[PDB]
Amino acid sequence: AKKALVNKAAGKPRFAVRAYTRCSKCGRPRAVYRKFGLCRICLREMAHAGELPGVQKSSW
Amino acid sequence: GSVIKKRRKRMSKKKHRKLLRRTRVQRRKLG
Amino acid sequence: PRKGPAPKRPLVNDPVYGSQLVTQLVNKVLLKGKKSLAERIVYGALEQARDKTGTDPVITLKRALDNVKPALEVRSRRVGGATYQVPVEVRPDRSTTLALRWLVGYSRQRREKTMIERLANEILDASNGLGASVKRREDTHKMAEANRAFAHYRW
Amino acid sequence: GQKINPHGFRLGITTDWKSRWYADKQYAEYVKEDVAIRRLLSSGLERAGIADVEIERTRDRVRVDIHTARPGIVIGRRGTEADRIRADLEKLTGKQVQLNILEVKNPESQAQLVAQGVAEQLSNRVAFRRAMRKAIQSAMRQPNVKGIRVQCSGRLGGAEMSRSEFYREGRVPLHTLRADIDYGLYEAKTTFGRIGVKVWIYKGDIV
Amino acid sequence: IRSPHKYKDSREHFEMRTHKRLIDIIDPTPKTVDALMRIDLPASVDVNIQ
RNA sequence: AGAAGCACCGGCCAACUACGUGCCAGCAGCCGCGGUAAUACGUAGGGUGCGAGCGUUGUCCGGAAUUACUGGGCGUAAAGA
RNA sequence: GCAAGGCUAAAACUCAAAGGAAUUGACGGGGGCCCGCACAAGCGGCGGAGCAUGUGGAUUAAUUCGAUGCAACGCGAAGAACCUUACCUGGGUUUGACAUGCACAGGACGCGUCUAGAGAUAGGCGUUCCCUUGUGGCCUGUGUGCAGGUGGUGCAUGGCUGUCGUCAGCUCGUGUCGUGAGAUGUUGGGUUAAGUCCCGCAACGAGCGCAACCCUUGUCUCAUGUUGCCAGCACGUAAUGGUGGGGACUCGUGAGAGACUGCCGGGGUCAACUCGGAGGAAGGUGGGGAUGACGUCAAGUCAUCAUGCCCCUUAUGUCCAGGGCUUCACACAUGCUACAAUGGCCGGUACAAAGGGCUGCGAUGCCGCGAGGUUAAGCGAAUCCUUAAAAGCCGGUCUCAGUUCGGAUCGGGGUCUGCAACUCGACCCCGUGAAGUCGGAGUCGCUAGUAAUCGCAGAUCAGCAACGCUGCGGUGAAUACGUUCC
Ligand SMILES: [Mg+2]
Ligand SMILES: [Mg+2]
Ligand SMILES: [Mg+2]
Ligand SMILES: [Mg+2]
Ligand SMILES: [Mg+2]
Ligand SMILES: [Mg+2]
Ligand SMILES: [Mg+2]
Ligand SMILES: [Mg+2]
Ligand SMILES: [Mg+2]
Ligand SMILES: [Mg+2]
Ligand SMILES: [Mg+2]
Ligand SMILES: [Mg+2]
Ligand SMILES: [Mg+2]
Ligand SMILES: [Mg+2]
Ligand SMILES: [Mg+2]
Ligand SMILES: [Mg+2]
Ligand SMILES: [Mg+2]
Ligand SMILES: [Mg+2]
Ligand SMILES: [Mg+2]
Ligand SMILES: [Mg+2]
Ligand SMILES: [Mg+2]
Ligand SMILES: [Mg+2]
Ligand SMILES: [Mg+2]
Ligand SMILES: [Mg+2]
Ligand SMILES: [Mg+2]
Ligand SMILES: [Mg+2]
Ligand SMILES: [Mg+2]
Ligand SMILES: [Mg+2]
Ligand SMILES: [Mg+2]
Ligand SMILES: [Mg+2]
Ligand SMILES: [Mg+2]
Ligand SMILES: [Mg+2]
Ligand SMILES: [Mg+2]
Ligand SMILES: [Mg+2]
Ligand SMILES: [Mg+2]
Ligand SMILES: [Mg+2]
Ligand SMILES: [Mg+2]
Ligand SMILES: [Mg+2]
Ligand SMILES: [Mg+2]
Ligand SMILES: [Mg+2]
Ligand SMILES: [Zn+2]
Repeated sequence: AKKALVNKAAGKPRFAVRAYTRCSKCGRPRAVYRKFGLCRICLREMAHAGELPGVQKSSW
Repeated sequence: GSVIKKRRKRMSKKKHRKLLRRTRVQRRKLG
Repeated sequence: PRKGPAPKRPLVNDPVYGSQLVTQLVNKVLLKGKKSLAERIVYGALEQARDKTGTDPVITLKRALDNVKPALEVRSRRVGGATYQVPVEVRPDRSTTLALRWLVGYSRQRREKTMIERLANEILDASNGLGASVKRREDTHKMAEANRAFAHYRW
Repeated sequence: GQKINPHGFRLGITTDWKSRWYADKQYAEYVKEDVAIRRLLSSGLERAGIADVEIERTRDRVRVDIHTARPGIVIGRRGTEADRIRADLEKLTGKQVQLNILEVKNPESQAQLVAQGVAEQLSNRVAFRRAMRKAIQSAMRQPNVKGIRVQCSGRLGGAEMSRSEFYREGRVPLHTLRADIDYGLYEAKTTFGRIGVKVWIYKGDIV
Repeated sequence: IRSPHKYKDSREHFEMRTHKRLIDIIDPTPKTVDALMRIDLPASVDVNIQ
């Protein structure tokens, strides 16, 4: 998103309820996971690149 | 599309005949 | 569909009654997946019936179904500037299913408290020839007979 | 687009994950610095022509494998730049690092390098209609290439309207799972914007 | 969601398999504890001692 | 030592980049340009063609085998009463 | 010429065309063959009610921006009380929250306290380890190139995506025909779900496509035995494989086998293939998924990210407190609950699958009607928790009523999270008990373990408007003669 906002998210805000998570790679504020710390698009392309382990597609 | 060439002539002739029928009397018979 | 007819589904013999029409009528009655409920309803209808019939209940239900079986329906078609209907013969497997579907539909709106004895008196009055589906039989029949004149369009 | 990643497909069928480790609780903060190390090694090092980067991490000892076109620049005067990137990696990860810049055994059949070569030449502003053809000729001189498809999209020479055209030869079955197809995509930088260069290279069914 | 914006009805599925095995060696010997400790495990495999 | 200017630079047609303007100003023979990145408008630089000349107009011929004697055509293109 | 009008026959003006043949497509209320829940036959719905949500509109100080037939509208947004936030009011600030280049100067910083809505401003403590010995580390102060921008342009763009459409087509090289655009190959007879294949032919071949290789489910063999299993023994305390114990079985998960028109009967040039059978768990592709050819829509995204140009620098940058993105005479869109007896309620009683758990799962016991509260065992999990699944069966009551339906609505009282619950969270108890009695024109989904119906789980997430989205399983249907019509 904005650099001031990614800095704010990386910092330690007061009133810990205020703390949230952004993308680890682009700073997207939405659709970000916790086990991945990584948003949906920047998880999709990373996993397609196979640069994060244990991930593939599925079919059941 | 050679019929188009006939349609243009048809329309021109039709309008001329319509004008003559509008004036087959002293509208045009005097002149 | 396009590639011929689709295969039908077999229906196994009933345990209570060595007959298939009970197994198929209960499935018609079935709604939302209460096979148990519909089955106890059908069985309760026949077992309530035998007291007022004396005859075997499936024999009575066959007597009813022979009454309410269609023969010739009124299937629609539009040809020119006006649509109309075509009298067409009904094959027996369609006819019985249509008849007992009418039975279920008009037993869902008949005037008693609950559907067990609703269907019960439906079965007995259809075996005696007086019911709502019974009168539908000979009104659909006469509607189709009044359009026999269009039977010469059989697709 | 409408084409999925062949790497995404054949990941676990034909090709392998770039990073192999195990974690349950600290995977998130391994990924956090994995993205950082890829930024680091992709920033300021484009001259070496990176091909790919492997990461291994096992109980507080990490191994960063790097395959590039030229192992010459990164090593420098017998370790003037390799140790420099090692130190700027140490101050980043807080962890002793076995960095291993190996090689790419041939930097002309390996996609993710064909794309950068074409892109750098586009930045040099010579004809992409010679670029793609010479990529074809350079990619049909290896013993093992049964097909290559090159696709470049963009303004492509100052055109006001973009366009995306591709050349190909041999067979490149992107719908075949038993097909070893290696994919590369690089963003050529030029005076009028950015040009997408994507290359698929087919190297046989499987060995 | 596949698209960066506006398309709900197109998705992708990504999954994780973690495979578990046990061995349960029985016979304890003092000279093999060090042997168990000195094992070059592969990179993606993790080992616990109970 | 007293003595050079004119026209043009998208194709015909020989001769190109930048800045100012942004369907406006405007250019133009033709087909077209300019609606935010103009080799086509204004300016600058460069260049080309000329040069005491260079351009615009008008007139005529040519290209026009588009009045055909040289040297044309008429089933469907204009053209068999 | 009776007339109708015919014959002869201009110019002004205006345009850069008008035309003729042929090619490729597209289209036709043209023809033929065919396919698709396209129709048809059914099942259940929406449009009616209330509510949730998005959108148009409106209003406001702002109601951020994008998405606008299908293919925008439970969409971006897989979680707006703060934050997110891009919006507004105000309090500040302004080499900045953040990154690097150039000059002069030496602790940055951390605890705790005061005021202030907070941002921050101030007392004062702790204070430069490192030869700030010019050299090392960092930092502020003063600047100076900047940083920054969710500011514009998706009609300058890359990347990603939708859509026709998982429709079976799209093409290419050599050769040939034609002045040429182009054509043939790719047409013709069969066949297939398929440009799938056989026979002919100025065609000969190849590629992207279809198919298969991949995953999941459906059977069997070998090894395997813990946290999984209990057939023959022993123990069984409270009978909870609890224990010793065993590889029988399940199950777990590794390797495999099997399905390939493989075999027989009939038809067909003996072809492609086709109908029917034997064996087989599965038969002609076993089912489902992943898969989106060339391209189309100047389709969407400059707001994931990157980005060519344009734009601000005491402001569009930036920090903080509030309010707004949740408003409301209306309109549309997608859903949940209903309008009951195939049901309401009471009680008893069975049968799962898939997932989650250390910032945690909370077994038992006790308190409270309940949400919940407390002690605390065990469990990073085939161990323990989640967990009792719910619909289902049995018995009793209710008896067609705006009800022993419906559960919106309101008052009162609360729990939990979160500094904080009014704007604007969820859950619980009592009383109150609306609209709604099956919804017009019109319109939607669905062909089998499907519709329908019932719960369970997850992502996001402290909490959650979770009825949204993605998954798991219980019960479980009726119809499809067929292509006239849409
Ligand atoms: Mg395929
Ligand atoms: Mg010239
Ligand atoms: Mg300009
Ligand atoms: Mg000019
Ligand atoms: Mg002149
Ligand atoms: Mg002449
Ligand atoms: Mg002239
Ligand atoms: Mg001539
Ligand atoms: Mg002649
Ligand atoms: Mg003529
Ligand atoms: Mg004649
Ligand atoms: Mg003509
Ligand atoms: Mg023609
Ligand atoms: Mg034609
Ligand atoms: Mg047609
Ligand atoms: Mg279907
Ligand atoms: Mg229908
Ligand atoms: Mg409504
Ligand atoms: Mg909006
Ligand atoms: Mg939806
Ligand atoms: Mg807010
Ligand atoms: Mg576009
Ligand atoms: Mg020729
Ligand atoms: Mg063809
Ligand atoms: Mg052709
Ligand atoms: Mg083929
Ligand atoms: Mg557009
Ligand atoms: Mg738009
Ligand atoms: Mg911008
Ligand atoms: Mg604020
Ligand atoms: Mg909103
Ligand atoms: Mg009970
Ligand atoms: Mg109690
Ligand atoms: Mg009961
Ligand atoms: Mg109630
Ligand atoms: Mg009412
Ligand atoms: Mg009623
Ligand atoms: Mg949650
Ligand atoms: Mg949160
Ligand atoms: Mg289900
Ligand atoms: Zn991201």
